[PDB]
Amino acid sequence: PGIVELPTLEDLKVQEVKVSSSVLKAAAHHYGAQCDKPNKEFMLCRWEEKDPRRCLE
Amino acid sequence: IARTFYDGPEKNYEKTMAILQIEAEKAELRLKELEVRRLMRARGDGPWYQYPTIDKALIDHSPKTTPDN
Ligand SMILES: CCCCCCCCCCCCCCCCC[C@@H](O)O[C@H](CO[C@H](O)CCCCCCCCCCCCCCC)COP(=O)(O)OCC[N+](C)(C)C
Repeated sequence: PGIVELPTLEDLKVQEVKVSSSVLKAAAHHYGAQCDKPNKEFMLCRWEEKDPRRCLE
Repeated sequence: IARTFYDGPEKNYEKTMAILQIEAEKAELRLKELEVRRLMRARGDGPWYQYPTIDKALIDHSPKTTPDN
């Protein structure tokens, strides 16, 4: 019943953060201190929409 | 004998009418109750035959460590 709408591949293209887990863990504290506003905006979108398709931007 | 031991026919007449009215009302009430019971059991929209359902107050409306619940 119904058709599931999925984003196109071009809508899922972005520059990837291709550092390993060790680099990320080393940077984690400062990264959370500095990049907090976009991260919290994304998390609020994620927990309010309950849909990965509505928080791609 | 009639004066000492018995009464007039009007008393028995009107008592019979009262008894008949009571019994007819009871019969109609019994039939109506049976019909109402049948309808309530068939539909479930009345106060009777209300089988329990899960209380919605038990649901936890909190973030669930995962955005998609
Ligand atoms: C002039 C007469 C000549 C001829 C005589 C004829 C003899 C007839 C006597 C025989 C009587 C037969 C017994 C039938 C009694 C009827 C009982 C009842 O239906 O009547 C009650 C009436 O009560 C009476 O007082 C009944 C009293 C009769 C008791 C009979 C006992 C006789 C036994 C004697 C044995 C000897 C004892 C000594 C032992 C050694 C009803 O109560 P109540 O709802 O309020 O009254 C409604 C009517 N009212 C309102 C108009 C008044």
